[PDB]
Amino acid sequence: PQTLSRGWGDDITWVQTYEEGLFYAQKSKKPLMVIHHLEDCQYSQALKKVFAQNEEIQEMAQNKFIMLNLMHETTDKNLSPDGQYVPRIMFVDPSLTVRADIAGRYSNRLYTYEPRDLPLLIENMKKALRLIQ
Repeated sequence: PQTLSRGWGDDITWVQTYEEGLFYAQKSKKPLMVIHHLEDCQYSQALKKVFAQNEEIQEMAQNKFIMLNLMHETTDKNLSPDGQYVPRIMFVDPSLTVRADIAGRYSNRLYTYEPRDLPLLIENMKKALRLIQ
């Protein structure tokens, strides 16, 4: 039974599409969080299990971000500037500009996170909340 949350947080109100995400991001002046993943990916499964259950992450996701998760690539090459690996978490500023400066610990997989990177993902969500202005 297909859900929109796909394990990333059932109490988040997820948008369905990138264009919807951008529409609400700009109107509500909130960043958009785009989580790219696959269901048959162990690393995607492990990350979403800890993401779903993290209180601080869930409060930000619910109240400070527009939230989207996808298992197929969008039409925007700016959301995959160093490849289409997953899991891949990109932030988009309300100005519609992708925050390519908000990156995880791996230099050749800049937008991936593993479970041990939760403190860094939390800090990067906060970085995304400090809007381009």
